[PDB]
Amino acid sequence: IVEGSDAEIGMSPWQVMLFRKSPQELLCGASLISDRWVLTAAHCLLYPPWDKNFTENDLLVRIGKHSRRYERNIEKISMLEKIYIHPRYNWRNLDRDIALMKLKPVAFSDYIHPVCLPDRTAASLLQAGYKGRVTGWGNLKETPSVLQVVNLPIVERPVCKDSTRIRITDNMFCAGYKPDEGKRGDACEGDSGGPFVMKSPFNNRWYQMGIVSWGEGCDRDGKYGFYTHVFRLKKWIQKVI
Amino acid sequence: ADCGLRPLFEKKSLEDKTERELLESYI
Ligand SMILES: O=C(CNS(=O)(=O)C1CCCCC1)N[C@H](CCNc1cc[nH+]cc1)C(=O)N1CCCCC1
Repeated sequence: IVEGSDAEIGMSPWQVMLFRKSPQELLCGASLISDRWVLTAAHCLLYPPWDKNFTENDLLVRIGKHSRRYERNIEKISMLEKIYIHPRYNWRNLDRDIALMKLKPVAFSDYIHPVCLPDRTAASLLQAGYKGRVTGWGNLKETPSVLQVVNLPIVERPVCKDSTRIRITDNMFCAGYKPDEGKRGDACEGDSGGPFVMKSPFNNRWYQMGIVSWGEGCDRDGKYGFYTHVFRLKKWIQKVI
Repeated sequence: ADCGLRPLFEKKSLEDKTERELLESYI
């Protein structure tokens, strides 16, 4: 994450990191939405132009981690039972870039806790200017030891569309500071799949509003990061769960 | 059904450093 900061211990209990069995390598980030389901970005498992096609038997997850240091008696490993990519995943603008990985149930802890999925919250929290939080162990620059967090304000549809040449669909949204906003920050490579959360001032709960999908460069003036609009795809998630 | 409620924070009536920023953005 560019211009981010160190996450405190137990700041994101739903934070999950996706690993590949062999070669054992960190692929993406993900969120724990329940004791047996993990949410991640579609391109983390499937992306044809890069001969990328992973399945439940080629991956594994690790929950409750702060540093990339064996957090003894805290972190938990798990194998996937099945994977589910959205039937209409347009990998040829990453439209509907979302997937669900089914785990045996993980034991909750002070460091392992599920995030809430948005409810018709969405209508209130999804407004330009409102800030959300991004987390990940991705690249600090375009070209870390511990988890990174960065609060970013959501940008309005027109600004998002004007900042790129990729056909922006309604199943996504951009976020980030404008070139004259003062502050900087943005997700980057490796942060793919990471959660975009917001704290509901109504019931004091954290809701995952989006998923890290794509972005031109990292923290470039004029550019903003695009996240999967979770709420809109909730129907699918509900059906497959 | 206690999703979103972080044990080390919400459950313990505690808040993280950058948490307030988000709430202030909600106005
Ligand atoms: O997204 C890109 C590049 N964007 S892109 O080439 O213009 C292109 C990506 C496919 C969909 C249409 C836009 N690369 C990412 C890097 C990590 N994602 C970021 C998130 C936020 N901030 C900056 C970057 C990447 O590695 N991917 C490769 C596989 C396809 C998309 C994600």
